[PDB]
Amino acid sequence: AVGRMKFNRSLLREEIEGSGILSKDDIIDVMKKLIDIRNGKGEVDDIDHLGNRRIRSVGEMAENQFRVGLVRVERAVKERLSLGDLDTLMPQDMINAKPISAAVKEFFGSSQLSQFMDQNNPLSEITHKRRISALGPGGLTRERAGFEVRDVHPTHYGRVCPIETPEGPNIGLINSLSVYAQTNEYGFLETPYRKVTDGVVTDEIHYLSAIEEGNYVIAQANSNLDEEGHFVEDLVTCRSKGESSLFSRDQVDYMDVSTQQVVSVGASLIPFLEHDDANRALMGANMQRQAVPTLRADKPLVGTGMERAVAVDSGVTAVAKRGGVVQYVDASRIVIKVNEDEMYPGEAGIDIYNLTKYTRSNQNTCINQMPCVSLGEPVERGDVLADGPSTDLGELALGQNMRVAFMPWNGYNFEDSILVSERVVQEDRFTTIHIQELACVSRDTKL
Amino acid sequence: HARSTGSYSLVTQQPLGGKAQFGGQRFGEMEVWALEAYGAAYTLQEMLTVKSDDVNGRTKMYKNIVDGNHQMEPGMPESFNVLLKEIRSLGINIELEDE
Amino acid sequence: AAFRSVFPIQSYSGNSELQYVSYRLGEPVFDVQECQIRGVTYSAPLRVKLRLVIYEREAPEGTVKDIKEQEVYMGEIPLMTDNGTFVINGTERVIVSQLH
Amino acid sequence: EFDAIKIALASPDMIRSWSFGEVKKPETINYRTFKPERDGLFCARIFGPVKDYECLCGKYKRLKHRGVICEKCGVEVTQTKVRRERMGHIELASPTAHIWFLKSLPSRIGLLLDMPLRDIERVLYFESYVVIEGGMTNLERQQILTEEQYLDALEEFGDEFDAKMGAEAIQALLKSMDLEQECEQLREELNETNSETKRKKLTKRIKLLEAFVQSGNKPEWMILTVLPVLPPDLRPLVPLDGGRFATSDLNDLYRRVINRNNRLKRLLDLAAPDIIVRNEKRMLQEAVDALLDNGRRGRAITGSNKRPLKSLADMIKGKQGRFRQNLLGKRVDYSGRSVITVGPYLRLHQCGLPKKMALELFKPFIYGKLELRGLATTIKAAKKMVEREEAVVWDILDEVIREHPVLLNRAPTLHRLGIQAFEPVLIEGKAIQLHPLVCAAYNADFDGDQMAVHVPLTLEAQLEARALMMSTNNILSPANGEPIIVPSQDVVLGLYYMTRDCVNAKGEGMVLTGPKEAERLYRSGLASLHARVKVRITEYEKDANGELVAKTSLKDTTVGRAILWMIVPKGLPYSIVNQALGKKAISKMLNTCYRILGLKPTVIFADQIMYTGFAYAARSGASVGIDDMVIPEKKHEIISEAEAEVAEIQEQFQSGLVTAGERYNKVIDIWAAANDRVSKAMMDNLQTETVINRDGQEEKQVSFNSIYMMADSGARGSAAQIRQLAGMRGLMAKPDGSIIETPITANFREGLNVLQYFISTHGARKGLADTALKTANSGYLTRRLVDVAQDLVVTEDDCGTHEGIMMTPVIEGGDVKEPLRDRVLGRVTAEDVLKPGTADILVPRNTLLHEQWCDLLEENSVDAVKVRSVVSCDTDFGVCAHCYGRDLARGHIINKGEAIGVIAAQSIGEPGTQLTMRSSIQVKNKGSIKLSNVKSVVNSSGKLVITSRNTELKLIDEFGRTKESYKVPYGAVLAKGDGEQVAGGETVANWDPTMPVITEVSGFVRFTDMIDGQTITRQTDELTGLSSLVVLDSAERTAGGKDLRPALKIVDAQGNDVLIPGTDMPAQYFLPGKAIVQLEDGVQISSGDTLARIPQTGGLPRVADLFEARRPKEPAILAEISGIVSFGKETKGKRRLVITPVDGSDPYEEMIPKWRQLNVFEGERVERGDVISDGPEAPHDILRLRGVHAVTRYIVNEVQDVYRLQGVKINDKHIEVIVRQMLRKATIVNAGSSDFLEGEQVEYSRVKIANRELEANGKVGATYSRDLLGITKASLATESFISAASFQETTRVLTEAAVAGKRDELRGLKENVIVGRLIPAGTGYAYHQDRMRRRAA
Amino acid sequence: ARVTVQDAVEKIGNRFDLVLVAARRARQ
DNA sequence: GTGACTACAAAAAAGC
RNA sequence: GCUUUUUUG
DNA sequence: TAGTCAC
Ligand SMILES: [Mg+2]
Ligand SMILES: [Zn+2]
Ligand SMILES: [Zn+2]
Repeated sequence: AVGRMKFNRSLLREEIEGSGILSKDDIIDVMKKLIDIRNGKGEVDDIDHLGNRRIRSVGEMAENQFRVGLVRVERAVKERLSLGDLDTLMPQDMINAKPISAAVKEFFGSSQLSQFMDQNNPLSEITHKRRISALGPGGLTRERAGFEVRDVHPTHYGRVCPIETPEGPNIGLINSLSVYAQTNEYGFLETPYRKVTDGVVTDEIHYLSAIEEGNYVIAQANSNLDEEGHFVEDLVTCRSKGESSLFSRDQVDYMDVSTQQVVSVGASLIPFLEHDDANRALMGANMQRQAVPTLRADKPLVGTGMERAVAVDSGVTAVAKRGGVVQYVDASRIVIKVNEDEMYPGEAGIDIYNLTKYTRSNQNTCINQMPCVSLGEPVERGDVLADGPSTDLGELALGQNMRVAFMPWNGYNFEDSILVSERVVQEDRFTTIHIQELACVSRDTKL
Repeated sequence: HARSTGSYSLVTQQPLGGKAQFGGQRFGEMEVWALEAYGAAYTLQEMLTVKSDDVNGRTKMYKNIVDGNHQMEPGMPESFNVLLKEIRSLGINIELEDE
Repeated sequence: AAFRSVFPIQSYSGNSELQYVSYRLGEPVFDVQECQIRGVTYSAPLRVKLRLVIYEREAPEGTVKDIKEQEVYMGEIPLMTDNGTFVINGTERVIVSQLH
Repeated sequence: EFDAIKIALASPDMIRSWSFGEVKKPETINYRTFKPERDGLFCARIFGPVKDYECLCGKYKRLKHRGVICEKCGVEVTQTKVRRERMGHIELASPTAHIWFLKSLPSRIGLLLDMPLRDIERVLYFESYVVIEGGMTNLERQQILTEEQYLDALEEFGDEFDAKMGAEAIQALLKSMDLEQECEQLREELNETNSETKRKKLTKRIKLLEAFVQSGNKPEWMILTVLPVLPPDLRPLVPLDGGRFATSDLNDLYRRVINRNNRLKRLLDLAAPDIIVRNEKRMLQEAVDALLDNGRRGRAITGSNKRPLKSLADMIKGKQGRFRQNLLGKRVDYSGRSVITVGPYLRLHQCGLPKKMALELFKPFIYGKLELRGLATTIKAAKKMVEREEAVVWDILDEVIREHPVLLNRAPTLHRLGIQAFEPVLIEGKAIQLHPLVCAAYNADFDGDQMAVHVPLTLEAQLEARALMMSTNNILSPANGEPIIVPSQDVVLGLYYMTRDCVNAKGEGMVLTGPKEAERLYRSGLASLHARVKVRITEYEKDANGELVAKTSLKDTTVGRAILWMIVPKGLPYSIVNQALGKKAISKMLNTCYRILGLKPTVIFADQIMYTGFAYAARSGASVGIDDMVIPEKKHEIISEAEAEVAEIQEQFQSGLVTAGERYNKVIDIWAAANDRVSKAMMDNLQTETVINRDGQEEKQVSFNSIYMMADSGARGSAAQIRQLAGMRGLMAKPDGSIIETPITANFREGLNVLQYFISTHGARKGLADTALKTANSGYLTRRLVDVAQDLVVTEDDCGTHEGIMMTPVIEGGDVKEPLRDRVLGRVTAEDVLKPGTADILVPRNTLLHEQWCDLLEENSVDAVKVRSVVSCDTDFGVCAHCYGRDLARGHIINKGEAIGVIAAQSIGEPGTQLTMRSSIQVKNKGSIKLSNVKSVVNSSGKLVITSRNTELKLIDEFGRTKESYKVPYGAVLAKGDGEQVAGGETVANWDPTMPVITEVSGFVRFTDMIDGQTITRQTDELTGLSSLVVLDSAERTAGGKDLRPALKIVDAQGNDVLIPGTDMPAQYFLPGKAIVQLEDGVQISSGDTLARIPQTGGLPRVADLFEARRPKEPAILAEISGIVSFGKETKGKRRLVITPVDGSDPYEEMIPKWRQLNVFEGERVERGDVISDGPEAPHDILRLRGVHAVTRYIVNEVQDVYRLQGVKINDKHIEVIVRQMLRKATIVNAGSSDFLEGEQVEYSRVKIANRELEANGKVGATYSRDLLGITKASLATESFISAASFQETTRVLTEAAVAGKRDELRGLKENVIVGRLIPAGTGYAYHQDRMRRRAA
Repeated sequence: ARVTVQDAVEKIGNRFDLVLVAARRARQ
């Protein structure tokens, strides 16, 4: 039906609904439109535009696999019922679940798209959960991938990250989505904006998809409003169809919500991104991903403000699910005396938190939680009380803070090498811990 | 990752792979080209013969190096002979016409 | 909806019709912690109710009886952890959304 | 042990000689035991002993009966490795056809009989009958037959009727028939033949048979009747658990075929009827087919779980085939891999090593070292003590390291500088420590790339490593000309800071007694590093032959320059370092020393440069700070006006006065202008920032901005980066390639709008995607380049040839962008140099032009010379040294043996990474105008107008030097004359970008020979306001009217068709299509007056297509003949075009398109090799009509121009040598040795003719024509069959090599690699020559 | 110790004969 | 014009 | 062990 | 998938 609606929209139809099958008149209109295009009536489409690109999350993928298993068992059971017992049979024995179970299990556990999670860094795992791939069973091969799909469509602004992108044979195919971008129930990409009536910004938010971006004009967040939308000058920059120009104040009607919805969550932690080249931004984001935790993380001297949100939103850290005050603290478990109003009648228990300790990751790095609170102090519902790996006080922290001097020195920093004092290694500010796993089996042969 | 001598694969009489399970360093062919480009010939001969695929020489050199000798075996590679046999297997008359 | 796509099942000429009725999800057999401890999928069972209706042979659409097999064991389905991920055997994996 | 290989078919008797017995049963094992049968397939009696020095029964035990047979088991009591090679044979009851000649697409059997193979298969499997002259009057020997017809002929003749069956009958036929009368009859037929489709078939057949009769093989032997059996060691049969075996596919097919033989034997043992004889014979036929090649004809595996099995091809063909992977690309021991870092304290011939890698690599040498000293007793004791890290291990290892160089290479070994050698210096850590300077060769940044360490073993390898792969020896560029030890990234800034001049500082104006105490002043901190002091130094000059005379004087300089003079070596003038030294200069510096002092002084000079550069860069200190770079205030203000002006253009577009496209051009141009203005402003601000007063008044000087040193010294960055950092970032283009109209007004230091940032992203993503995708296609290119140029080993010094033409500096229209002096540098002269002084010879011939004669040319104004070229070297499968040139690896001439092809391929392919994938003439210099192809006539204005379309003008220096060169398009008026001394900035020729056609004789224009309206259309256009003449074509005008090729009749005052007097023709000029003439009728037109006016890629693809010589879309057609051109007719398609040569082949025409412009007319006196149309040209015609040397300068021009566009230089020797191998084939014009026209080796034909001429004097031999071939096709058609069998279609090459008796001489390189024998390129080449000279000589 | 063979190159120069003769001398 | 035959690394995992 | 697939540089 | 010679 989404395909049906897209088809009807492409043919300038009037309906939204439709059948799951074609009909003669539809193909007839297809020839008519193609011939008119050949004559020069209308214009060709563009696959790179987001309106023609859709995201299939876990939902419809699992639905597809489950339906395939369903029909696979259904043909057999229907045939057996037709040719078999009539009244002295139970549905349970004739029905089967092993083929469907095996199919969904293999789809979940082994696929070109079922990725393997990275655990080395909370930022790494968050940006891996946000990943979007044009690969896998339904995408396209590297050999047959055109050059244009590597490139950046002018409508990517605000939906997919123009920076976070791996380097190698597959570049521009694995870009992740921006921070504010949220999916639309039809599967398109939608981002927030702010309506403007004449010259005053509507505080209410307004979600906008890719296609409706075409017929509107949208300004930039850096535009300065006096007190209620009064722009600094009535001639301001804007954008209508992938182009920039100076437009009148009444010309524009939408505001972008903020400045961050252009960049990804992974790349929004780089401070002062406004001054370096795009390529260095790419590399910086990648080495941000590939960080490894230290034994005692330290707060970043210069940050971007998303540290709190990225730490709390990812579940690696332990957060106070229910408000109250702390009753007992331990290095391993946390007891929280819930507030009398926070609890609901009947269930009068108090909060328990069994923190994890050093356990193997998917990259042999170490995960633990040192409790970062004390006794007899307030806590709030949905507040951090335990800090996991590479974080502190609910703020992200991946490396350390060094004192640095930009100075050529006897060639030991000839091209890109680094000089390190004995002091940094002596106080152990970078020394990490890794966990290895060894497994031994016991088979039985003839001897 | 470093390797001197140890186990070899069953399928081919060559050292193992990867850092784990006692592997060895890979020698491509771009650098074969480059070694060709120099006057370097003896090193290429020795490496293709005794370092990787030889079994008789592999132990022979190892016994040769321990007693202070580093002299090769000035003869045709053994794999050439069996290779020759294969062409002689079909119907083909092949021989070293000039000795 | 996936059931509704295969909701009506009818014989060839046996006048026996199998239809979906209801579904519910059982509780996970093991919690996540032991799932990575032992190496099993953090899964949940599928329980479904099926109704079989049979008419008199060579007679109009008048059923004889309703065979109700409820809560049918319908395989196992992985449950997403609250963190937003799965575990296949003992290792944590995520499904990246595909763009097509 | 040998130096050549011959391959051919085998005879049954010598096949048995190969064998050592006859095998009877497939019994490879007996149950209840594990002993192969002495009469089975794994016959130890014929394969050899099962256990070392032991017979099958073991009655002889390893001391008393070694090497002798046993009485019980008929096997010699010897070692078991003979079993690895000992082999037998099987005798076939009935002969069978070797199916490869069956299964090859150019089937040898069918080509030999010229009769199809489909019936051959039928008769082979006994489905059709073959006659053997069944009747003397009805049919022939080679007709198929049916049993029903066989019965009919039996009743018909019977007595003379005889017709056997199958492969035995075919072999009887082949043996009965000869090939001599075949060869003479085919020679007679092809001599008098007209058919072309069968001509090629017949030529191939006659060639095959005439080679076969000379080969000596027998066709009957081709139909094998005895089959050899392989030694059992090759087929893996391990006894599995429960008495099972590995079931080698070889054993499956052996058992199958031997069972078929046994069944046929039993069938023939009772005189069985022929009804079952056919069945068993056919089945044995498929059995032998499956064994020899299964899956090709019947696909009858029948020995596996429905899967293909290794019969024979899997051991030859397929990636599992061990040839091209198991001798090309594999693992190796005695090697390690690790990360690299910077060792800025090491001499240039050293490298570091972590201790763990050291001990792991050398522990075999360690055991020998310990046991020789006797400290260890057993091998286990040595292993355990070295594992326990004793005290003696460290110093003994340090002893054994001292002379044992190791090899280092980055992963993508792009060229010969990829792999080097060093002496290890053991250190602590876990990373490889490299010299900084050599790090420029590997292109190995320190971003964490890994390098691999190898180690040679034998004394020969170690000595060769010391002699060749020391970093010292490999200094100059193998690519073109320069040291690869150019001072590296950091040292250059240190040198620049060393040598500056501040207007005033501490310690200025005094004098210093020398460089010795000069640093004393600086070290005490009493004088500035740079000052204005006066010091006296003593140097030497190489003016004395072998002596360095010392001279001294007082020279004004700075303190730092004295510090540098402290370490500069002896024989160099002081003026070379008097200037503010930069990156390019210091590089040149090294070159000078390398051309004066040698090698060791240069290398110690390089090490001193490194040490001083690092020391005084660290001591100096130069960071980058926010206030270090400064933005000009004017910039914003400046671009403000630009912004304003943009709005102005908008209003012109707002008014509708202008369209967007011209508005688009206007805005992009004004933005570019504003960018230029602001960039100039900020350069101006930075360059002269420093204004320091000296003794009162303030006075400016060169700036001391840290960025300004860091860039102006050229260590890093360029003008573009510095412009980006402060000024206008510029305007980027939208991804389709067109430039977006809004430049990014802000710079990096200031803020950025996110949209500006967003816009700039895809510009970077485009380039990054290009760099990502380039690493595959470019590398593969080099592969195609190496296979064609694989061998090309120089073999003899001089063949005495003296060919080549005029190696001259190409002038590129404007200023010439390369001189002669570098172009001929390193090339050896072919002809004697005649100084332009009336036979006052300056350089004798056969002399190397290194520098001295090169230094003798500039003062002699020599501007045109020729040198020997490898294309003009007529040896046999080699190159002459005095025809090759000077190898760039070492300053001396190329030695004997050093491979050239591989070096050339690598040098050509290395810059692929930097190789991206996607009206009038105004003189500018002073000289006298010079015109080539002078065809001009005085116009009505008294000046000169050309009438030759290929006219070309040049400007010559007053010293005889060419300075300019310009094409003169047809019908361009000349505002000057030849030889008139005119300075620059003066136009001399004028024309239009539509083209004019102009008369040659004066008089009226009596417009006859055209039909008004039909031929010429009197288009009275409103714009011109007159009834002009339009000579439309046949399709444009009326076809019936346009059936005479109208020509205007220019007449004199007498109204007559005036002729060029007696010489050529009347004034009739064939007016072409759309010949727009503005005259109406009968207006006087002088000679040379207008008649009409016709209204007329990426680097990597360019290189790749040029090396393939693939034809372009529009081949600019050429007049391959002389004479006077005419015009043909019009056909259903493109217009015919006939020519009228003044002699020779008068009736010549061609199929010429008419839609595209044809700047050719009747009055064109065509000559030998002049282009007809315009545009791209294929190499084929240029080669086949205007000589080989024409292309030689063509491909080199194109590729070197491309690389120069990319700013990369490679010496012209490398690019053209592959041409000498690219141009490796030819066709035969006149017969006498070959048949008529086969394309074969040109060098082979030349050597055949040259020897023939003295032997059979007077014979024409074979006049030929040297054609070209794509490098891919050149690889396919290589003479060496082994090279072909390496990587493609192994089946055929074996077939037509064996039947034709191919004898490979191993003249190549890859063939020597494939068989495992030593390569005869480097020290191997000396080895073989020494082996040949001593042994068998 | 020794690293440069420029003397041999300039007197008996051939990168192969000298290394081969050194090899056969050192084989003893 | 169309058809048979032919050709740079480390790590995670499936299928025998 | 081998074949293949994936992630990372 | 991209390249080759034959019917
Ligand atoms: Mg590195
Ligand atoms: Zn015996
Ligand atoms: Zn020569």
